[PDB]
Amino acid sequence: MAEGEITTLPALPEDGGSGAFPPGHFKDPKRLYCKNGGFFLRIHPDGRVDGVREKSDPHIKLQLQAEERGVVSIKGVSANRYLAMKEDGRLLASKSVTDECFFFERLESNNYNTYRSRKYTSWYVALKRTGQYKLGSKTGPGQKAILFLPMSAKS
Repeated sequence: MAEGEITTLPALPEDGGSGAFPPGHFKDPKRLYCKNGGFFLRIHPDGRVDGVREKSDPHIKLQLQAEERGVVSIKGVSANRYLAMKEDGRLLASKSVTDECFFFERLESNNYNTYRSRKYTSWYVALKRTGQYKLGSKTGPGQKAILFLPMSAKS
Protein backbone atom coordinates (compact mmCIF):
# COMPACT_ATOMS: atom_id res chain seq x y z
CA MET A 1 0.00 0.00 0.00
CA ALA A 2 2.88 2.40 0.76
CA GLU A 3 3.91 1.81 -2.88
CA GLY A 4 4.80 5.46 -3.56
CA GLU A 5 6.74 8.41 -2.08
CA ILE A 6 5.11 10.07 0.96
CA THR A 7 1.59 11.39 1.66
CA THR A 8 -1.12 10.82 -0.97
CA LEU A 9 0.30 12.15 -4.25
CA PRO A 10 -2.95 12.27 -6.33
CA ALA A 11 -4.19 15.79 -5.51
CA LEU A 12 -4.18 19.40 -6.77
CA PRO A 13 -3.89 21.76 -3.78
CA GLU A 14 -3.90 25.53 -4.43
CA ASP A 15 -6.00 25.41 -7.61
CA GLY A 16 -4.52 28.87 -8.25
CA GLY A 17 -5.17 31.76 -5.84
CA SER A 18 -3.61 34.27 -8.26
CA GLY A 19 0.03 33.10 -8.23
CA ALA A 20 1.83 30.54 -10.44
CA PHE A 21 4.91 32.19 -11.96
CA PRO A 22 6.15 34.30 -9.01
CA PRO A 23 7.60 32.62 -5.89
CA GLY A 24 4.88 30.73 -3.97
CA HIS A 25 5.48 27.00 -4.54
CA PHE A 26 9.29 26.67 -4.69
CA LYS A 27 9.49 25.91 -0.95
CA ASP A 28 9.23 22.10 -1.33
CA PRO A 29 11.10 19.84 -3.80
CA LYS A 30 9.33 18.90 -7.06
CA ARG A 31 9.34 15.59 -8.98
CA LEU A 32 10.04 16.15 -12.70
CA TYR A 33 7.69 13.69 -14.44
CA CYS A 34 8.16 13.60 -18.23
CA LYS A 35 4.98 12.95 -20.25
CA ASN A 36 6.91 11.40 -23.17
CA GLY A 37 7.10 7.69 -22.26
CA GLY A 38 6.14 8.59 -18.68
CA PHE A 39 9.63 8.83 -17.12
CA PHE A 40 10.91 10.73 -14.07
CA LEU A 41 14.26 12.58 -14.17
CA ARG A 42 16.97 11.37 -11.76
CA ILE A 43 20.49 12.76 -11.27
CA HIS A 44 22.81 9.83 -10.45
CA PRO A 45 25.53 10.54 -7.83
CA ASP A 46 28.08 10.09 -10.64
CA GLY A 47 26.55 13.24 -12.18
CA ARG A 48 25.30 11.15 -15.12
CA VAL A 49 21.79 12.51 -15.79
CA ASP A 50 19.17 9.89 -16.72
CA GLY A 51 15.55 8.92 -15.99
CA VAL A 52 13.73 6.03 -14.28
CA ARG A 53 10.09 4.95 -13.84
CA GLU A 54 10.63 4.11 -10.15
CA LYS A 55 8.81 7.16 -8.73
CA SER A 56 9.90 5.97 -5.27
CA ASP A 57 13.62 6.55 -5.97
CA PRO A 58 14.41 9.04 -3.13
CA HIS A 59 16.93 10.50 -5.60
CA ILE A 60 14.25 12.08 -7.83
CA LYS A 61 13.82 14.66 -5.05
CA LEU A 62 15.40 17.61 -6.88
CA GLN A 63 15.49 20.94 -5.00
CA LEU A 64 14.44 23.66 -7.46
CA GLN A 65 14.80 27.38 -6.66
CA ALA A 66 13.67 30.61 -8.37
CA GLU A 67 16.22 33.26 -9.42
CA GLU A 68 15.98 36.66 -11.14
CA ARG A 69 12.82 36.40 -13.26
CA GLY A 70 11.83 33.37 -15.37
CA VAL A 71 15.09 31.60 -14.44
CA VAL A 72 15.26 28.68 -11.98
CA SER A 73 18.26 27.08 -10.23
CA ILE A 74 17.99 23.27 -10.13
CA LYS A 75 19.81 21.33 -7.38
CA GLY A 76 20.04 17.63 -6.45
CA VAL A 77 19.23 16.64 -2.85
CA SER A 78 20.84 13.19 -2.50
CA ALA A 79 23.25 13.73 -5.42
CA ASN A 80 24.10 17.09 -3.81
CA ARG A 81 25.07 18.44 -7.25
CA TYR A 82 23.72 21.16 -9.57
CA LEU A 83 22.59 20.15 -13.08
CA ALA A 84 24.81 21.58 -15.84
CA MET A 85 24.76 21.27 -19.65
CA LYS A 86 27.96 20.88 -21.70
CA GLU A 87 28.86 22.58 -25.00
CA ASP A 88 28.65 19.47 -27.21
CA GLY A 89 25.38 18.21 -25.65
CA ARG A 90 26.55 15.89 -22.84
CA LEU A 91 24.40 16.67 -19.78
CA LEU A 92 26.02 16.10 -16.37
CA ALA A 93 25.90 17.37 -12.75
CA SER A 94 28.59 19.01 -10.60
CA LYS A 95 29.18 20.20 -7.01
CA SER A 96 29.80 23.85 -7.96
CA VAL A 97 27.02 25.77 -9.75
CA THR A 98 28.37 27.55 -12.86
CA ASP A 99 26.58 29.97 -15.22
CA GLU A 100 25.84 26.83 -17.26
CA CYS A 101 23.23 25.51 -14.78
CA PHE A 102 20.23 27.79 -15.41
CA PHE A 103 17.20 26.81 -17.52
CA PHE A 104 14.50 29.19 -18.82
CA GLU A 105 11.16 27.62 -17.83
CA ARG A 106 8.67 28.64 -20.55
CA LEU A 107 5.25 27.54 -19.27
CA GLU A 108 2.75 27.03 -22.12
CA SER A 109 -1.06 27.09 -21.93
CA ASN A 110 -1.18 23.27 -21.92
CA ASN A 111 -0.35 23.16 -18.18
CA TYR A 112 2.95 21.64 -19.38
CA ASN A 113 6.41 23.26 -19.24
CA THR A 114 9.58 23.42 -21.39
CA TYR A 115 13.08 23.81 -19.92
CA ARG A 116 15.20 25.65 -22.52
CA SER A 117 18.99 25.79 -22.07
CA ARG A 118 20.45 29.26 -21.38
CA LYS A 119 24.08 29.08 -22.55
CA TYR A 120 22.50 27.42 -25.61
CA THR A 121 18.91 28.57 -26.25
CA SER A 122 19.24 26.52 -29.47
CA TRP A 123 18.30 23.31 -27.61
CA TYR A 124 16.05 22.08 -24.76
CA VAL A 125 16.27 19.40 -22.04
CA ALA A 126 14.44 16.23 -23.12
CA LEU A 127 14.88 12.51 -22.36
CA LYS A 128 14.47 9.66 -24.88
CA ARG A 129 12.16 6.71 -24.07
CA THR A 130 14.42 4.38 -22.04
CA GLY A 131 15.48 6.80 -19.29
CA GLN A 132 18.51 7.97 -21.31
CA TYR A 133 19.42 11.65 -21.83
CA LYS A 134 18.86 12.78 -25.43
CA LEU A 135 21.90 14.66 -26.77
CA GLY A 136 21.37 18.45 -26.65
CA SER A 137 21.84 18.43 -30.45
CA LYS A 138 19.11 15.86 -31.21
CA THR A 139 16.68 17.85 -29.04
CA GLY A 140 14.39 20.44 -30.66
CA PRO A 141 10.78 21.32 -31.52
CA GLY A 142 8.42 18.61 -32.82
CA GLN A 143 9.36 16.19 -30.01
CA LYS A 144 6.95 16.34 -27.05
CA ALA A 145 9.86 15.39 -24.76
CA ILE A 146 9.90 19.09 -23.84
CA LEU A 147 6.49 18.81 -22.12
CA PHE A 148 7.39 18.38 -18.43
CA LEU A 149 4.90 18.15 -15.53
CA PRO A 150 6.73 18.98 -12.28
CA MET A 151 4.46 17.89 -9.40
CA SER A 152 5.02 19.88 -6.19
CA ALA A 153 5.45 17.59 -3.16
CA LYS A 154 3.10 19.67 -0.97
CA SER A 155 0.55 17.26 0.55
